Amino acid sequence: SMNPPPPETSNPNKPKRQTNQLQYLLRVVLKTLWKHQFAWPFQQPVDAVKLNLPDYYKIIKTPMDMGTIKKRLENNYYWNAQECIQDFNTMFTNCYIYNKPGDDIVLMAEALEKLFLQKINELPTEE
Ligand SMILES: COc1ccc(S(=O)(=O)N2CCCCC2)cc1NC(=O)c1[nH]c(C)c2c1CCCCC2=O
Repeated sequence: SMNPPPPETSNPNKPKRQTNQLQYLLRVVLKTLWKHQFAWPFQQPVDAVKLNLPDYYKIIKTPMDMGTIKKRLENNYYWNAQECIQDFNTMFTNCYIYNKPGDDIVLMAEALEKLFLQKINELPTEE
């Protein structure tokens, strides 16, 4: 019935780098989704205690949210752009696992995912 700890946003043992693709993911992809009309349900981990959703973390074992992704990018947690893209896709996948067609949260996820795909399809080349 408790929330899990949020996903780690730094691993002090991992090497760190900046790349044009990671810059794109933070400054173009995440930033565009973050200011979207439908961003607010996805800006932080699902708080299953405050929202009284005790089955959420019984169903969702790989939680992910844009707040975690944003912190991961700002902390240089990701070495490969693919790692971050996987996290965005996990976030959307979780929403479709837990919810149903026609749900408000699903219509919001679909709109955000459409925008995510438009931006990720312009990911710059590997410098
Ligand atoms: C009724 O839902 C809410 C009511 C109020 C607020 S809040 O922004 O006022 N605030 C959030 C931070 C803590 C204080 C309250 C947010 C929500 N929900 C969500 O954020 C959310 N986000 C997701 C991904 C999902 C959900 C819930 C629907 C099913 C599971 C799911 O998939």
